[PDB]
Parts: sequence; C-alpha cells; structure tokens
Amino acid sequence: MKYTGSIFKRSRRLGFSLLENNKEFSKGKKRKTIPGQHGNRFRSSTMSGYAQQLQEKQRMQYMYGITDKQFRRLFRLVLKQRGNLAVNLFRVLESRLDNIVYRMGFAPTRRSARQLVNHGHVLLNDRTVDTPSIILNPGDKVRLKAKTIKIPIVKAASESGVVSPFVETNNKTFEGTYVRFPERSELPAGINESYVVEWYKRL
Amino acid sequence: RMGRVHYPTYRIVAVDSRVKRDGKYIALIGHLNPALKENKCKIDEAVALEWLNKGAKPTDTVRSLFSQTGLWKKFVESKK
Amino acid sequence: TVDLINFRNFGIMAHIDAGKTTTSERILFHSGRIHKIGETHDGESVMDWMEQEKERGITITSAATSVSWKNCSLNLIDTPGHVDFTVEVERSLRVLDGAIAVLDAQMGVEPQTETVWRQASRYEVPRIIFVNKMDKTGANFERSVQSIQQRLGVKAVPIQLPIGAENDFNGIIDLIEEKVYFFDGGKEEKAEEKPIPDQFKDQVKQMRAHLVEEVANFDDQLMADYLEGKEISIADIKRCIRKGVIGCQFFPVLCGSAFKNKGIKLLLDAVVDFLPSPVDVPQAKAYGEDGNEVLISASDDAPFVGLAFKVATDPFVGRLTFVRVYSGVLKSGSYVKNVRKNKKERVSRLVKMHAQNRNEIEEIRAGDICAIIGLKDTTTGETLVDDKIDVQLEAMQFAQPVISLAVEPKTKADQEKMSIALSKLAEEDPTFKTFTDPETGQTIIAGMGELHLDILVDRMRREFKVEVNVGAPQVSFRETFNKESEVEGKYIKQSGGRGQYGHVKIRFEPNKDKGFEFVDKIVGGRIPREYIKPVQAGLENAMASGPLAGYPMIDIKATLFDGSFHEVDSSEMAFKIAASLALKEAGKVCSPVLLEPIMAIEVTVPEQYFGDTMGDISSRRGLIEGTEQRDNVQVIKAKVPLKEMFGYATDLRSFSQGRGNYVMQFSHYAETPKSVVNEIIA
Amino acid sequence: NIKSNEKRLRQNIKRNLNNKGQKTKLKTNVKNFHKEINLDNLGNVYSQADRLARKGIISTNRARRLKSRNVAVLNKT
RNA sequence: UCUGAGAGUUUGAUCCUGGCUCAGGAUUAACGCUGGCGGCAUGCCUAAUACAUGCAAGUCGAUCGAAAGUAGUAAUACUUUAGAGGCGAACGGGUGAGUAACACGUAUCCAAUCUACCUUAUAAUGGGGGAUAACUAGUUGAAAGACUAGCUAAUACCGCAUAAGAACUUUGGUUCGAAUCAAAGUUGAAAGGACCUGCAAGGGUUCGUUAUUUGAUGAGGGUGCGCCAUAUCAGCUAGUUGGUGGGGUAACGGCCUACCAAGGCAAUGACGUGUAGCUAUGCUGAGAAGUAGAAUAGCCACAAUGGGACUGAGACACGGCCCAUACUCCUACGGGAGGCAGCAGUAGGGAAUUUUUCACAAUGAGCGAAAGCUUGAUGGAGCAAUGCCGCGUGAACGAUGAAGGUCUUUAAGAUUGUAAAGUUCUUUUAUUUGGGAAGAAUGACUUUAGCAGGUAAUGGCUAGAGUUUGACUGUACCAUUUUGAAUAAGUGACGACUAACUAUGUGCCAGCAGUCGCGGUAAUACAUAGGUCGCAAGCGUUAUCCGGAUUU
Repeated sequence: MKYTGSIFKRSRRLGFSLLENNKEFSKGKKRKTIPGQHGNRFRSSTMSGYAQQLQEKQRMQYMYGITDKQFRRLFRLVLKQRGNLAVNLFRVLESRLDNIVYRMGFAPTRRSARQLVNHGHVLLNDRTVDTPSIILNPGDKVRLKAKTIKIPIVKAASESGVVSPFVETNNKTFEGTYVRFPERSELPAGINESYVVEWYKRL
Repeated sequence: RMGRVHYPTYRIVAVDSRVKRDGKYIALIGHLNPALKENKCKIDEAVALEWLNKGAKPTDTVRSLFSQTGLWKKFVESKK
Repeated sequence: TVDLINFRNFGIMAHIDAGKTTTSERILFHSGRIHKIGETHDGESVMDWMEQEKERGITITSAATSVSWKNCSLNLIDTPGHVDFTVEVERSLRVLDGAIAVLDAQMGVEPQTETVWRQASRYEVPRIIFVNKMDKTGANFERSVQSIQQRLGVKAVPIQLPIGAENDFNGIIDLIEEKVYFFDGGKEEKAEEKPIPDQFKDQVKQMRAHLVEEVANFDDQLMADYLEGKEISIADIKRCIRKGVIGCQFFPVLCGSAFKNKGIKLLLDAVVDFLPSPVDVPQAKAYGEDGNEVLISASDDAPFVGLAFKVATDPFVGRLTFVRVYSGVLKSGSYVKNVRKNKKERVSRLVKMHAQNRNEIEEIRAGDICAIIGLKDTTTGETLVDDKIDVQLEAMQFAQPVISLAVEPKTKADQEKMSIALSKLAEEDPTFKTFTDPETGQTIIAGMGELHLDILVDRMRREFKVEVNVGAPQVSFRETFNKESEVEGKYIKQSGGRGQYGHVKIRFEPNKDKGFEFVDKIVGGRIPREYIKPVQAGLENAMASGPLAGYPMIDIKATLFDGSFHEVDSSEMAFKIAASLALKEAGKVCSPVLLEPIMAIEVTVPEQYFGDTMGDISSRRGLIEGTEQRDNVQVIKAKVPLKEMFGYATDLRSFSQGRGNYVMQFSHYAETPKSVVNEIIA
Repeated sequence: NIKSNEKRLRQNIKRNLNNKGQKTKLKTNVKNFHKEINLDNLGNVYSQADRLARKGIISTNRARRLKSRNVAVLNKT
C-alpha cells in the first residue's frame, strides 16, 4: 500500500525499522515477536529460499513506501544500463526525491516527505513538484518555495537529524545539493540484495 | 498531423501530390516542430534541391520557412 | 416570429363513444390547412383506413398538434388512451392549458366524463362544453343541459343554440351575434351571417336573460347596464366571460354536429376567444426542491424548465419524450442536466410528432409541448434545466392500478423477450405494475379491463415480433390435516458402504396458536441426542412440500413419539430421508383440508347499483346482509376468497359501469369448505 | 451528397455520338483502302485519321499500327 | 558486458519409459465484488444481415448566354445560380466473404508499356461555319415532370491554311530479338480571357489553349527464389499445346480468329478437397523457432448478387450508366424512388465492446488570379477502469496496552494497537475569487524598398511593418483565492504444491477443488468468527498462444 497508515505491525513482524529504532517506545509490552495472534512459539510453515527471498523483498520495498509494479518498472529501467546492478538498484532507489529529502535532514520519514511534496511544498528547477517519482540527476538543487518555509516540522528537524555523506545542504537557507552516488558501506543496511535480484523473474 | 495529441508533428518529407499522409514517398528531407518555433528546422539543404529539381514542389505551408532558411534564393537560380 | 397571445395549448379530453375519437379525427380532417396535417384536400383523395379504435388511437395520438387560424395558432392533444384513467389526464391537464369535453347522447349516463369532470373540478383548469351529437337521435340540447346541471351541479352557461329538432338541424344561432346559414352539408367550409327573425328573436331574448343575468358576478357595471337596459357591447361582455374562464367558475356550451361535420370553424373561434392565452395565465404553480417546497415559476422567460410526463418508444428513432416546455426558447442540440438524478441528458433533436409524419423545429417558444429524441435515461418526474435554475417537482395526487390479472406466456424464450420488453415499457410509460411470485413463475400485471392487456399484447407483437398467449390466475392454498395417531417409517437398505437404518413413529399435530416446535418423547434414550437436530430440520425442510402437491405447511408442531436406530449403522441423513417418506404415507391417509387466503374488499358505491355488486359478492362465497355507509356514501366491506376475485374485478367493473372501484388488503387465512378441497387434485 | 453528376451523365452522350461518327468515317476509309490498294486511298486515310489521332478518341499507337499495316500491303505490290 | 530455476503425481518402498497440472508473461478480451485522479493507448473477433432520418466531392462569373437584386434617367460597381462549357469526382474513407495463385513479399527486366496535370527548352498562340441548353410557346399532372416547335454564346463542336519537331514508307550511316543518323514522299495546330501603356496606332504583361522536347511521378506487364494442410485426393487438361496469316490490347503474347499439327504438367505431390487477406510486425522464447497476422502503414480483392459497356490520361468505378436477379420504400395506382462492408445511429446475433457530437484553428485535397468555398479526411470533445503509467484516501507526538471483539477456551493475561482517544502541521484532490498563455507568426490583404529578361507601364520574386484567423478553454499554470483531514479502500489466500493459523458450528451430510485429496462424532482442507499474509484503484475467475516442455 502506498499509504499504509500502520507501520508498527510491519516493524514487529520484520524486526526492522525505517529509522534507526523508534517503533518500540514501551507503550505497553516491548515485544519483538510477530503481531496479531498466531502463537509466540510458531515462526512459519514454509521456510525455503522462496520464503526468505520474499521476506527480504518486502523488507526492502516497505523500507521505501513503494508499490510492486513501480518496483518492476524500476527494475526494467535498471536493465537498460549495466554494471554492478546489485548496488545500482540501491543507488537508483535512493535517488527518489523523498529519500534524499530525509538524507537532507528535512523530514524524518519518507511518508512525511511525500505528504510535504504532494501538497506543493517543494520547489525544484523553478518547477513545482508534487511526486517523489523523479529520477534525480547529478548536479541538481532543490528549493523550498519560501512561502511554505514556515512548516514547524522541517524547521525543528533540520538540525536534529543526520546528513548523509553523499549530499550537502545549506540548511540555513534550507536548500540542498546532490553531491554523488550513495554507497553500500555508508548507509545502514544488511539486506541480501542478491535475493532481490534473483526473485523477480518477470525479466 | 502525426505524433502526439496536443504535441503535433509533420516531417519535412519528399513526396508527390498523389496520395494521403504517412504513406509512399521518395526521400526524407527533414522535420519541423511547431510546438517550439525559434526559427529552426531540420533541413538537409542538399537533398531538397534534388527533390525540387524533379517537380513535386513541397507543401504550400513551408514556403516562408524555406525562405527563412535560404532555399528559395538558391532554387530560383534555374529560372534566372 | 410569433406573439405568445396567438400560440395556445388546448386539447380534447372526453369519453369514448361520445365522439372524442371521431371529433378529433374530423377536426384534424377539416383543420388541415397547415402542411403538417394537410388533411383537408389530401384526405378526400385517399381512403381513410378504419380498422379499430385501439390501433388508430395508438398511432394517431399526438401530444403536439399545431393548427393555423386567422391570427392564433393552436396546439392540441388527445390524452385519453384507455376507457378512463386518472394519472394520464393528470399529467396532461398539468402540462396543457385547455380542456374541451364532449357529452354523451347515445348512452347518456355519462360514465367516464363525470370522472374527468370531477378531476377538473378539483384541478380548477379552464374547460368548455361542446356536444358532438346534434343531428342524431337522443341528442337534444335542453335535455342535455338540464341533466348535466341537475346531476353534476357545475353552473354551466350555454351560450349558443341550434335550430330545429335533434335530427333536422338546419342552422346555427349565436346569442350575441347573427345567425349562421348553411350552403352545403357538413365540413363547414363556407361561413356567412344573416340577421335573426322573430321566430329566433324570442329565444335570443330568453337566453340572453340567462347569459347576462349570471354574469352579474363580473364587472358590476354590467349589472348596472342590465338594470338600465342600454345595449351591452360584445367586447366587454366577452372580456367578462374571459375573466370567468380564467377564474374557472364559468363554463359555456357550444353547438354543432361534428360527426357529420357541421359547426367546426365557429368552435375554433369560440375556443380561441373564451380560453386564456399561455402568456396571460401564470404557469403551473409547482413546488421546488430546497427544503421548503416553495412555489416557483419562470413565467415563459429565458430559463428552460421541463418536467417529463410522456415517454413513448418507436423503432428507427428510439425514445420519443413528450415533455412540456414551461419556459425557455432553447436550441436544437445541447446537453441539459437534471439534479434529482445527476446525469446530462442529451438534447439532440426537439421535434413535434404528428399522426402521419414528424417535424423537427429549430426552436420552440416557451409554454409549448413537444417531443425530444434521444434521452436514453428519462424517467417521468425529472426536471430538465440547463439555464441555471433550481429544479421543481409538481405533485398533488397520484394513483396506481390495483386491478390485477395473473397471466403467463406460452414459451420460455417468449417470456424472456417479454420481460426485456416490459422492463422498457415500465421505464417509458408508467401506467401499471409487474409482479413475479415464486409460486411457479407468473406475471401478475395491473390492468384496466381486457383492453389494457390487449394494448399490451398489441404493442408487444406489432413491434417486438412476439407470440404470446395470456393465462389464468394461478394461486396456492395452505394445508392442515387431521391429527393422526401413529406412523411407521422404515428405512431398509444395504448401501453407503455401511449399514443404513431408521425406525420413526411420530404423531403429527398441527397447531394454529404458535409456530413450529419440536417435542422429544424419547424418554429412554433409545436414539442419540446428536441425531435429533438434523431430522428436525428435515421436517422443517419438508414443511415446504406436502404429500399432495407441495402446498405450504405453516406453523405445524412435531412430536417424536418413538424411534430406533442401529448402534453401528443407520446413517444420519437416512433419518431425515425417512422423515419425508412416512409423512407422505400417513399424509395421504390424513386427507388434509385447505386454508384459503381470505381478504377484505372495501367498495364505495353511490347506493344505486349495489344490487349487482351484492349479488356478485354472494356468488363469490361472501357474507353480506346489509350496508355500512360513511354518512353520505356506502363503503361496504366484504370477506372474499382470493381464488375467484380476479374475474370478479372486471365483473364488478362492468356491473357498476366502472363507477365503483375498490382496494385489496390482506385479511388472513381462513378454513376452506369441501367444494374447494375437491379441487385440490385432478 | 452529389450535385453535378447528371452534368456528366448528359454531357458524354453527344460527345460519344460524335466519336462514333469519327470512328465510322475512319472505318469507311479503311474499308475503301481494303477494297483496292493505291496511294490516293492511303493519303485520304492519313488526312482523315490524323485529326482523330490528334484528339482523345483513338490513341496514336493504334493509328501508327493501322498505317503500318496499310503501307505493308501498299508495298506488297 | 551479454545467453538456460523447479515442484507434484501410478507402486509396501525404489528406479525407469511416458502423460497431466501448478510456479511466467499477454491480448480486438468477459464475468463478480468494488471504486479518488491525470496522461497515453484502445474500443464488432461473430451476421459482407437489413437498414429510418440528416450529413459524407465539389468547384470555376477574372469562361459563356440567360435571370434577380442593391443605388444610378441609360451605361454601370458588385452578390447569386437553374444551364452550357472547363477541372476534379479513378482521391481520400472503410470492410476482410471469395481468392492456396507471380495475388502478396523479394531482386529484377520491359531490343514489349501510357504517363493529363508539376519541372526543362522549343515550333507557336492564323482564319470561318453550323450548332443546342436556360429561356418563349403548347399538352399532362397533386407536385412530379416529361414531351413537342422558335431564338440564341463561347475556351463546347466541325471545316479552311501554315509547320521547327513528330508520325508513316524508299535510299545511305548504324546494334548486345531490335536501334542510332542523313536526303525524299505523306500528313496532321488551336481559343481566347484579365490588365497596362497609348486619342485611335500597335506593343507588352498574367492565365491559358495546341504541336513539341525534358525528367520525375504513377500504373501495367513476365520471369528467379521464398511463401498452409490433406495420398481415406492417380492421373488433370482441352484454347489445353505449337507453327503460319489476320484482328485486337496502352504495348508483347491462343488475348481472339482461319488452317494445320498433338502435347503440356505430374509420385520432387499435378489435380481435387479443407482452411486462410498477404507483408513490416504484436506476443513468448537466449536462440534456432512457435503463435496471431487488432490498431498503424504498402498491395490486391469486392461495393445488394451477376453480367456488360460509355466517360475521361487514369474505372469496367464505395454513394457514374444499362440490364437481369433477390430485396426494400412511396404513390391521387397514372408510375416512380433505393442500396451505411462512408460518420455517428437502429434492429438482430452474441457474453460483449462508444455519442443519432463541435470546426476546417494545424495538415492535405479539388477549383479559382485572389477575398475564398466543400472537406463524417482531419483536429477535437464525450462515453467506455479496456490497457499502461504517475497519482491520492494525509503527515509528526501520544498506554505495561482506552472500551470492546477474539483468544488464553482454566479468569490470572495476550491481542486487535500509535491503529485508536487526544495534540500539532498541512491541503494533491475538493469549494470559492482572479489573472489566464502556447498550439498560428502558418496564408493572404495593404502600405515601403529592392531584383529580374523589360517597359511608358502593369504584372512574378525576395526584405520590412500593420490587419486578422483558437472549435478546443473559465485548458494548463499560478495567484494575502475561502474552508477544513477534512471529500475519498477493496479483493484473493492462510494442509503441501507456492506466503501467512486458531476457535465455534457442521458428523461421507451440508459441502470443497488447477494438483495431491478433506469431511463416518478434534475439519488448521467445509460454513463462519478473530488474526494474518499476496496484490492494488484495482483484485481475483474462466478462453485463447507462448515458456516451463530436447512433449516432434
């Protein structure tokens, strides 16, 4: 779902989080088991390579709030150019607008960044942007449409976040610039991307 | 027109006035985009001479454009 | 182009066999001086095809028939498409603004003119009186006027008088004007006036006394002139008659024999003069849709407003929607919207439909009635507005037919295409309902005599190419049999890969106090409890089909007196399988008695034709020994069986000349006699 | 729909009659030459058929074929 | 950098040959549940079945006579067409029944083909006659009209003469079945209109006529190779096969005809039969290949069925002509009118696939010198979750888990669940107010200046400015533009095949399913409840071809 509205269930079932860890704040029991009611001693019924491939696929996809058909479209465009497609998929996925928006320290979550972008609260190349499905190119800036610079959330979270090493920003004017491609060893990830590459058999 | 709705297209194509659009022809002279007009047109400037020298004068709507490019001046040299 | 004073929307609304069809036919014949009709000379060379009244009325009805006169062009409509109906004339008089009703002179009890007369009396729409029969037996003026005044009591004011007896009519009198002579026979094509002699001057004075004496309620200066004796001008007295007409309190009577076509043009002059113009009379005061139902009207202005009332179907074109243009001179070809249904109905061609052809006029003036082509989703009641004006719903009274005939076609595919056609027919012409009951599958239709179903089958077979034969009303009865003593239900078979067994003994007791209840009389536990609940349901699944034909067994108690099974055998289903078996056998012995649906019939009668009604009710197995009256009219209640009331509907209709209707309500189910149960099986 | 097709419907009939007349005199000259072969008949055929070949009745190919086949028998003397 | 996924099933167990299904993509697609939004794309696969109504190619008065009008005694300036005449109606537009064959596709040759109109130069645009429509008159009739006499005009028609060059035959130059180049005989051309300079004089200028000469364009013609199945189709064939002479085609040829003569093709599949629009390509596969040949484009085919022919450069002609046949419509019954496989639309069939729509603003075509006119081609609009794609139903804080469901069935506790209750932020979309472009600087028109064979001028070409053409649209986009999370979730599965489990009811019963098969008292496999997972504004369901499949 493009807007799930419930992420804690996915976090508990997958043991992962989009942030470092903020989806367990002791509001009751802090349990790392699966949500719902299926028995706390059961794990699953089928645990083959298909199961773990699917599990990692859902993890990677739901870490970005993307739909499966658009993911297949992205893979199809990835097959155009060649190289180390395993890390190239990550590099292209991170080039989406909201990903770099978080990497800019603008907003903690991609969902919040999408909400900001869609409602017309972002300017890029003197054109209004309403979708994060933009293939960012090296050497592009992003403005903030200073009328909407009065958003309390971005103003508060500009300093209290972490800036990725492959991006820069003059957060005083709240404008950032893409420096270079992202790297695997600089971002927090442990996903077996080979499973993602092998699973999709549409191509 | 050809191409895309609200984004028209018409290739500058060598053809004789006998058939419909987008069919049999002889040569592909070039193309013009009316969607962005800044006095520029894809013209070979050489094959158009051969097309003009064997009859089959182009579509009437391009005469001013060819005069802007400078093809009429060198084409009327025959009648000089 | 035209002045709204000239254009007029009138019509003829009268009972059949009183000349309504004939007078409309001949009026179109002799008034065809406009090329759309052109019947005056082009109907004499051709031979007029006379087939029936049904087909001619179906294919000649034109909601907009425009005729040209000296200055004023008229637009007429012939609404009555049945023996008599209330909602069709409701729509018509709601959209039209002129009523001409004829009086009977052959079967002069006036059955179906009185109904429309009372409707108009409650409607208060301008209406005039004319008589088709003048040169025929039983068609004298004095008896007619005396009878209508005595019975109806509407304060009519006849103005013109005939010359001669009811068969030697040879001249026409106008009370304020000269006398009309005749050069030829009918067709009234030559007009000339001559002075009046004493032999007519006496009646001129006599009837002018009544003419000007009653008009005293208008412009008292006329009363002063009558007191003085000075001659009163025609203009002022006719304006007073105009005021009376627009006030809907004065009703003049015309003369002429339209059956042999004497007195046509003077009728035109009288109706165009006495009746108001659609520009001087305010439009129909309808209630809007805002939360108040306030009265609104555009007064023939720019905003196009229209309420759908007639929707006919025709091949090669589609849906022809006869609607009234209350206001707005619109364009031929647009996209109007209706808010109550939220869909842009397409305006493709605004046409006038005539008897022999069609004519699509480019623009139609406000206050007119016309058809539109297309309109694929039109339902009667929607407001057609696209000039930024709120919608409206005019509703004062409506009626739905309850006279029911239960029939069935003779082929399955015939039934399918009949359903496909009747859904569209109900979508286009709401004048009846349709019911499908799960008894066997039957169309319970709403009719008005046999003629309604004849129109149904005609409009089906002539257009849709369908073969169909109507059926008889088929209904069921409930069942209840004698309380037995014992039954012997045995199940013996080696099947199912195991042992199948069951031994059931039940005394079956029907009750009329409560519904079904199961009683367990197995005290020793010889049968398991877990095997009881299914076979219970089996009886509950066998209470729908009896032992004779499947008649409904309703609210019957079951008490399992004795039973036995096999410890390692006797599969459970066999129990319920046996449950229907034994219940049949003893059920055959029980000889059940039926339970018929008894209903109540409320009939309002003027207490002058109650003999036939009471005799028919007595013949229909009812209890009648007197009357119960609502202090001025008798509304008799009768207990009736449903098995014979369907024919009784039309029997009562014909016995009372259609003057008395009724309403059906469900009373209860009552015990049957043996004369009903001997018909239970063939 | 169509408004001037009847113009061509009545136009061709008289022209067709004229062309039939030209063809008939051509055939008469050809038969006269076939009766006996001599220079004057061939010259008359030329003078009366070249005008027909000028206009659109008989193409010049058939005219050339006819005169070649006539001069063949003329030279067969 | 690039090229190949398996699993289940017959037996007590195992191996092996072999078959079936599932795990993949997809459409001319449909069904059931639903249901924000934009762009793009797509929308009779069946009945080549009939088709109501309107629209579907006309144009030229600067071609002609005749006829009306505006103002003007008259001359006249202009708008029009009933007709003649000229051009174009042979294009464009659709539909796939026949056709299994030089039809198509492909490379080619026409010592066998025309090519109006466009490009090149050239001999030139001489002179008369007779014509007939409209109109006038007379019959007939409801109109319809037709019939019969009279008058007219041309770029309509037919003669008179002049010819470079052509055509035709004799003589001589000359060719890898025929062609070049000389002299001669023979023979054929028309038509004017608009404008300028002039008193008249003539000349010039623009269109155009006729004989040419040039290419190009388009069409035709035969051959090489390739291009469905069937042997439960063995011989097929008589203008069929060939020579001679004639005719004829646009040309070459039994294409036709008179005589004469008797083979051609075949087992390497003729011939008969069944099926079928071919091709680029769509889809699948890595590929060899398989499948269908929807849009789109080229070709042929036909235009109610079947025969013919006239017209014109181009037809045997989608809406020209005649006839026959079937069908259908009107009629005052005298006689007529008609062909939606053109655009929408109607009937019927089928499960089923759109509105009886706005304009030539862009492009093309036809005519015209042009102002321009016709354009159901076309550009649009609209319907249609039919497909693809972006896009929303918000976002951030907020319990030892609010209430409650469910479970634990035994409460103690878990779960639904940061989801919610509540706090803050915000308006894609929504509602309201305003500004509001591009698509068209395209074509002409008019004033300026220049160019050209040229003149006294006027006309053609280029450079400059102004006039304008927008159906779409109040579109897009933005704007202290108002309000407020407000206006916005479904559908399949949860035994294994292939991802996620428990309770209750149901007792080989009700019932499930693509496969294994479950249910005879505990069903994780039925019904239902809670929870969970797989996709997503779609989700699943059956049918088609492909992969899996070395299962041709």
